[PDB]
Amino acid sequence: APGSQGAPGLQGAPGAPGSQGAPGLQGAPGAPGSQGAPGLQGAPG
Amino acid sequence: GSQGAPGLQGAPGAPGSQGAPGLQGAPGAPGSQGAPGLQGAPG
Amino acid sequence: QGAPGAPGSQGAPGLQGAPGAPGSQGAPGLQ
Amino acid sequence: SQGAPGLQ
Repeated sequence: APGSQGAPGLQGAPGAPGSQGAPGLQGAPGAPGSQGAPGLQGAPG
Repeated sequence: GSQGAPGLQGAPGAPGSQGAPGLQGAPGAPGSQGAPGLQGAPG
Repeated sequence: QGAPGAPGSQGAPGLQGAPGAPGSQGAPGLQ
Repeated sequence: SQGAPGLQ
């Protein structure tokens, strides 16, 4: 039985990228925010 | 005769879970904050 | 095997996944 | 070519 090949050394195949490489955006990083500049109405007495 | 068809399925490359793109979340508006109180100037 | 004389030295080098961390950049204030 | 058992 002379030489020959066979199954891969590693089955693998997907190579590297995709859900490996670019699995997409991570947890939504967000912060709240203020609104404006009230309380200048100022109607004393 | 080597006739064994090495297992060249797809890509032999074997890295793992490369960094995915970054999401953006709650875009709060850092306006200005306080209590809208009157009395600012009693004449 | 196939008598792979060629060493294959790091034929599959690493990958540059260190890029990332989108938490950079400054920010204008209000004044 | 060089006739021999096939390979992939």
